[PDB]
Amino acid sequence: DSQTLVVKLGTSVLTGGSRRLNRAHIVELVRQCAQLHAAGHRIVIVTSGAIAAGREHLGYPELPATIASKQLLAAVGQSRLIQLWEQLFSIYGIHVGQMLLTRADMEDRERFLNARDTLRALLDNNIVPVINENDAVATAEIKVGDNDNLSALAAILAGADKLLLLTDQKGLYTADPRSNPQAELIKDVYGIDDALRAIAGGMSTKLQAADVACRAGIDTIIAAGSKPGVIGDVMEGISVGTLFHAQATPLENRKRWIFGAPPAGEITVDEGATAAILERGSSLLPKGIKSVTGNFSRGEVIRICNLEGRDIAHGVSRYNSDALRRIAGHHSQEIDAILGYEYGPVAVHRDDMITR
Amino acid sequence: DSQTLVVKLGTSVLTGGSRRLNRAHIVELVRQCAQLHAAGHRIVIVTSGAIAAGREHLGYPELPATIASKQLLAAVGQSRLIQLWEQLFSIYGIHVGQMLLTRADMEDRERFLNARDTLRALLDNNIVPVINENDAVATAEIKVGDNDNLSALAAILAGADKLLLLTDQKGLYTADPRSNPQAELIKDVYGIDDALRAIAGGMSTKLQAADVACRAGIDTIIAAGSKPGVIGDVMEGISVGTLFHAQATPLENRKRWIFGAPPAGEITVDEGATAAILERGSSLLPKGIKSVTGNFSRGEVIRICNLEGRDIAHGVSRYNSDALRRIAGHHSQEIDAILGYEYGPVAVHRDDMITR
Amino acid sequence: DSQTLVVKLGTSVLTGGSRRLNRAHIVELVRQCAQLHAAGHRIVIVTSGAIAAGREHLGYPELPATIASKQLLAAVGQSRLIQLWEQLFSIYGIHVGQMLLTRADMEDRERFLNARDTLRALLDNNIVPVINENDAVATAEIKVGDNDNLSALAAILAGADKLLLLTDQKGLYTADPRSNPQAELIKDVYGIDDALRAIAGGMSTKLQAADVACRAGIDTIIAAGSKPGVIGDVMEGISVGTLFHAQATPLENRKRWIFGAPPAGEITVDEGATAAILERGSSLLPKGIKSVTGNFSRGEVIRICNLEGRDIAHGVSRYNSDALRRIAGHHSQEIDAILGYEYGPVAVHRDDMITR
Amino acid sequence: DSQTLVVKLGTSVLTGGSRRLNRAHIVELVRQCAQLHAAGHRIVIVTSGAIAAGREHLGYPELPATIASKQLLAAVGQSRLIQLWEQLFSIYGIHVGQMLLTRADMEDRERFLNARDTLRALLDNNIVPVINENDAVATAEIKVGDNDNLSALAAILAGADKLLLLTDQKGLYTADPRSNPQAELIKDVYGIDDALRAIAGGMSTKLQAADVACRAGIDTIIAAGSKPGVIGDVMEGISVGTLFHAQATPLENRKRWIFGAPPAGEITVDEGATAAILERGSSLLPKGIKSVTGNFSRGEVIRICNLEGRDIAHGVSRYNSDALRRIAGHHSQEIDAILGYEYGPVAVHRDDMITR
Amino acid sequence: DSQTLVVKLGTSVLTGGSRRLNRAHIVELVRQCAQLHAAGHRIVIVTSGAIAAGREHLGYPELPATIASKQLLAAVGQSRLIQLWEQLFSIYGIHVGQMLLTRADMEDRERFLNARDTLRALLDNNIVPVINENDAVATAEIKVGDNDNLSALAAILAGADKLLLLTDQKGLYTADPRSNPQAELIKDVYGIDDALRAIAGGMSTKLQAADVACRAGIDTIIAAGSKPGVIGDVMEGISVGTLFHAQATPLENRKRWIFGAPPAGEITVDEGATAAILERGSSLLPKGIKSVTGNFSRGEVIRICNLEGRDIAHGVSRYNSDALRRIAGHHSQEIDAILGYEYGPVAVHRDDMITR
Ligand code: PRO
Ligand code: PRO
Ligand code: PRO
Ligand code: PRO
Ligand code: PRO
Repeated sequence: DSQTLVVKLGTSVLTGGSRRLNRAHIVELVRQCAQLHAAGHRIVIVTSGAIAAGREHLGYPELPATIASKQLLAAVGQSRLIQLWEQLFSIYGIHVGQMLLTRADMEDRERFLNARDTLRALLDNNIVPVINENDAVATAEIKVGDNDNLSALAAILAGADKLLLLTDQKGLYTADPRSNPQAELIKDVYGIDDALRAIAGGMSTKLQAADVACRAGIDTIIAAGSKPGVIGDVMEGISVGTLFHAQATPLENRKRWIFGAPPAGEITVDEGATAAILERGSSLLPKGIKSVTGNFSRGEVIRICNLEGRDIAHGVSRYNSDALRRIAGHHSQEIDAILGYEYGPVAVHRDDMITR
Repeated sequence: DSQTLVVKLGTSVLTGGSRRLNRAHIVELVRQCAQLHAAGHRIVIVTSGAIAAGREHLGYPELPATIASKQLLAAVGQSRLIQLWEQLFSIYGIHVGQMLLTRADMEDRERFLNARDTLRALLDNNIVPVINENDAVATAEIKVGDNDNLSALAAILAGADKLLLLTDQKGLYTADPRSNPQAELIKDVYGIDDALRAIAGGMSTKLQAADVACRAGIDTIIAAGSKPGVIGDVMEGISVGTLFHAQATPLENRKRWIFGAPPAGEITVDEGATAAILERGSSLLPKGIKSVTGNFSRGEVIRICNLEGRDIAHGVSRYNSDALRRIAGHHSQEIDAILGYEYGPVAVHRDDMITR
Repeated sequence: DSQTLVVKLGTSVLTGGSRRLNRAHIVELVRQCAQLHAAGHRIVIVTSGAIAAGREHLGYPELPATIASKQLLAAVGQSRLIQLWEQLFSIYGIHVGQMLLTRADMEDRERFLNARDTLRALLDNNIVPVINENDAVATAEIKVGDNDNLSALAAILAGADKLLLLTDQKGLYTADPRSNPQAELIKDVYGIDDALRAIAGGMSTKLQAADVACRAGIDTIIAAGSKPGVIGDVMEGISVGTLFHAQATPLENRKRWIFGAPPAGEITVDEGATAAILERGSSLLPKGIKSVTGNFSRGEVIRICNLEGRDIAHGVSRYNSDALRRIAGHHSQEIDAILGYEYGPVAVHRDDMITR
Repeated sequence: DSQTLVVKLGTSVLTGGSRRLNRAHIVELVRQCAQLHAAGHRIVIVTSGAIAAGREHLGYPELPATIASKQLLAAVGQSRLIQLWEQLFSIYGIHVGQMLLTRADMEDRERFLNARDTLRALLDNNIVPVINENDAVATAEIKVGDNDNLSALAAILAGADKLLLLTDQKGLYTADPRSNPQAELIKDVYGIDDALRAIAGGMSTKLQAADVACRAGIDTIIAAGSKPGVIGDVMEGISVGTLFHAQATPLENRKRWIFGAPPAGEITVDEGATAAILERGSSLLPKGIKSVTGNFSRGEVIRICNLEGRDIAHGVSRYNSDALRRIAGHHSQEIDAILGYEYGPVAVHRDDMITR
Repeated sequence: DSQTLVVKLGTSVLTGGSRRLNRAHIVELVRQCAQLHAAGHRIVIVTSGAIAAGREHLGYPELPATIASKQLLAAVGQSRLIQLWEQLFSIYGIHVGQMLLTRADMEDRERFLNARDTLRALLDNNIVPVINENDAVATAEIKVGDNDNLSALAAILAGADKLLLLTDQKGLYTADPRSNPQAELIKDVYGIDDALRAIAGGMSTKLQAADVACRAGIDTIIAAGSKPGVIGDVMEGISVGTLFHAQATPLENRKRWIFGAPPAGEITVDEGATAAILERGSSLLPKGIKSVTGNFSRGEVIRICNLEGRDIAHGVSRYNSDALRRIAGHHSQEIDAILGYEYGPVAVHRDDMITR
């Protein structure tokens, strides 16, 4: 059925090795993405090339060879890059959204929940998210990587099924193709070991991204951007590059997410909502909450118990402690009236909750 | 001579109170800003209206009344808003750079230094920075404020001389103008008092922003965006609204910045660089550094001591501890060869240093 | 038993804060009102949203930001708003009548009596009156208030027992709920004081309306429109928001109405009608009138004296001086033949008369 | 060129003598009106039949034979009447606005200005105003007249060129057509004499309306509603009924309007605006006003002088005294900033001024 | 995840036993359906009550007691019924489509495919299909059943997961509830036995519909329309009436559909498309077709073999034999050029194929 694919396109794929973005290759890839999008799939694009767009837009000026010059070029050219993406996608009647994320945002619980919420909102409305790194405050991908770890983090955030990394090479080779005439492309890989890290070598960052994505239960595909119909075959299942299989299930990833750290808060729930959670496996509404203990923000993991005090679930909170205390015992429609804002009608969602 | 002005435009000023952005008012304001820019002044723009631009771009769809819907609209419309700013400013031959900042970024030392570096790079290249909140990860300004506190933070980050906030009203009135025919506009304010807070009230967020900016040594002017030539009059010195005077000097703000927290590390400096720092008050080059103690990141405040151990200065570090250790004792031209990147030829700048 | 409730719905409640009217919320409120109506209660609705309905009907055109544009939108959308109310109420088999009133109409005695007669005729025929401001001639509520004072005037005109105002917030808080976690909702209020005005602040117009209604002997409840079953709970007596108790009895309000101004005229009454007025306290028929002095219109307060000249009552006149002179001494069944119209068989009603 | 026609349709024309509104005749008349509207003319419709619509909608119930029953029927059926008008006009792609006016509103200066403003706004946007009497507060037209004087007042308010009254008779006859075989239809009338009032006689109210309209400089045409193409021929100039010629010019009417009463206020104007008013005959902007004397509301006649004190003009004021004092000496764009609302950029319009 | 529910509402549920449709009950049920629709489910409504709407619209005339009178009433009132459904659903911002189906249409292969195509198109675009019987040509449901078998056929056509029949009774009872105090509602039923038909008895048609639906692999729920939240509980899984479990899987139903009759035609397929069909299970494009044998229409079952003549699949054809012959061997984008119309890019869909 419907699937989620995260396509990562580097600077070499977008420019083709030249000093300018090659719009013909990008329009071919956009055509493939639109073909997939029309069939009901969800597409997330992690892009680079803001520095190239800024350099072209400014007339290729002479700047100091420092990080600040790259930050300036990225700041000037992020607008041009997103404008190009929107213009190319509007040919096929598709809208494009812009998200600027950093690793620190992914590490923060509240920021992670906010980013996941806006990404889900974009995906539910048939809008393609285009994701880059915020180069104003973070300079990690400028120095090394070129949005490689950002792609893995975006795949984890989007709940993707596949992560396709497009590069200039065809994939992973057992030996050097030039030196060894018998060197062959590796078809499937089950776990990254020291031998693969040694044979791989520019390909180290992609290997780290693949390891991170596969440890979270996402299948990674390293392929060549110039191969015709690469995105469509990746979605269908045809082998086009190197395939790294998921080393875990999504349930294991959710277990690690919930139980990685001790709960930040403690909430008590009446009998009816306890029965709804246990027997029916449904979400937790603010009506059933009786007491709120602890000082925690939105997105933190809290412990849900019954009136007797027995732990019954662990789940992430969609509201911080103060809002939960203020809206406890009320109906959903009143939440906005109580707070002036609304995150949704549930306090703890069922997909973010693990029953103990 | 040349000064720095930060102009804050809310959604009410941009849309004129209507459904969509009014480009005539924005083009008049851009004309005034370009007139100031051509005279050698530096202009920073803090703006809103990404949600309105996104709603107009998407055809005004029907969406749930949640925060995620506003995040989606902001993501879709940030590109359109920056496109509008770029197109309006290019009429006068001015380039525009986009920066997305949050309060957490300003609080963090490393992110603050990165953002200040990119803003300075933009300003020294005759590029107008356009600053908005990163709505994907932060929702503080969506709920309340409309980029009011962000304006003060950007004024502090840019080292601005004036912070002008454009609103619907003409300024601050002692009494209600409708009820009291004798009510008059307050011209000058020296400090924020409880009586001023009570009589202010929509203006509470502007009052907080003015207090924050004035405590940092920046004059804050609340004026009406519809006043003809308001920006030029503000920059020249003509009374146009309510003016809040700085309650501190920039030197006091630098002292509070440096000495607010204990130093994160310590670095020893040879006799030549000690004489340069003390007698001449110059920046600290990496060649003179002899040792590095502790683990600190870029942007943290460290203690500069001499060979005898007598503390001589306190200053923020342009490199983290590891890079400082690697490039200690080397010439500046080799920095990029040693690290793979360069932040500049100085380890601690003279304007970031306080001599003890 | 049967009671009169006046429900005031603002534009925020009707549209949900969005661009267009939200018919689901209005249908829920109409369901509650119909449930009350079927039980024998009388319901009066004061509404807004003519401008929003007109803007939606016209295709959201681009208009000058003047008062005349809002007047045009209200003129276009009043018909659509009344159509929506009629269609929603006819689901439950209830008819809807439209009344357009201004403050000047309420101030005038004759127009007040005409409007009260219309409202009473509507209420005795199981027809729900829907009251809005006549935006063609009056602009007071367009600028500020949103039919808040008009709600109090309609409650006074209808002889209502309760005036419920639906807003976005839950009611009145002693402290700011966001800033102070210990802030709590005020349940009951006995009189409007300066402390209440200071802590209230958007709610100032509601405070003025509550003061006006309570000075006339009507209990005013400020509640949230999104609260489930708020109308039924209000009518039963359950606390749902902030309650302001009546500071006068309806008898005191009638005394203030009758004796606020000097009588406009004097009429002499024979012995039989004098005995009916004094001993039995019945209405004054035109047959008993012997003379009419002065020139007054319908709805003015006049002095009823006996043949000996001793003043015996003060009451409002259902006919002007000329009609009273023409129909004096005649039977009530022939009023229409003499005048060409009939206001009823009584000259002064017993509930509009105070016996001296 | 373009003209303004006010069509008055009574209950007999709309119903055809039956108990229900005849939609075929109304659709024919609407077709003629739409033909005129498409050619660039401005059409204003003064209508009746709210009581008939209310009677039909309620199932023809049994009600007391009083004025309050007629007010109830009008309140219920005004919505139905305006809905019918809108539905019939939307066949030809024309929108319809609703205005409820009374004679007291026309007699009041501020209410007259508000009504004229909303009518002009409706006419400028290609919207047909449909005008009836507010039967909730006024009962004059219910008793006698059937919107006859209201039509003359609406023609005066709209600045119409022609007022066409449609009835069942063909016009005015010299003698009784049935008794006298030589009785002929009067083609033209120049002033109403006692002989005309005697020969006319149900036709007295139409004669009063024609006299009122022609005394204000508007040509009146009394014709039969069933005559094919009566509206088009009236606009073209073909004789179809009785024609009453204007007894005055519009300039005389404006002179009477300005100088009917002593000025309510006094304003002083600087030299530049004085020169603009005198030699150029332009409107008066708030920038040129120096002082404001007196307490007057919007729509009142005030005296405009120069700094020397010599009277230079008399004109109606678009703002009341307090607003004029608050916006005196400012620019137009700031008006909305100062007052919170705007009536337009001119304090006194050029078409409302008489130069002394 | 997302599910498909077919709700069947009889005349008794819509009218409540009276002579008119009860819009309050229908609006409650529509509110529940809209709540389900907003959550991503697909809702199909099989309705009755066209005769009641026609009787009400015509004023309840006197007609002969024949079938033709019922056909007349249904023809007049189908428009009114669909208008009522659309008006009630537009409160929640949902569109409604109208389909008139008969049993003969379901028995015909081409008509079945056309109806399934339009139903799928309506469901994919978030439009609620409202289904009734075409009473102009078919009179089966008029005589007996009241859209009971039509509901089962619509559930089979829509590929629904649940079929909920709403009636006035609470469900199926073991004995007569009034005669036997111990009579209890049957909770679950696994297959219809002669004992069930004997105990059931007006409930025979519902039993036949449940048997037909469950033999095709659809769970049936017989419940009471007046029970609050019956639709939501049915979707969730809460027991609210009598539950008839599916006696077969959807795969068995597809096997019966394909292999019920001998194939109507024969088509040969090249090697590439044969490989795509066999080991990948993909749809059959017109490019791979080599030869077409037989005379069959669209929707018939045909046999797909390879060039060697070995049978490889059986599937229903989306094009008739002539169109398939004309578009054989071409690309998909030129189907419209060749034929002048298009049914889609696949000759045989993958979900309609059984691989031999
Ligand atoms: O967009 C760019 O070009 C830089 C490099 C990767 C992250 N930001
Ligand atoms: O751009 C906007 O509209 C929102 C509000 C301020 C920050 N982001
Ligand atoms: O109906 C409206 O929208 C305006 C505001 C209140 C009075 N008229
Ligand atoms: O509309 C009607 O029928 C009444 C009579 C004229 C004025 N109002
Ligand atoms: O709609 C109706 O009322 C008839 C009876 C069921 C099928 N058609």
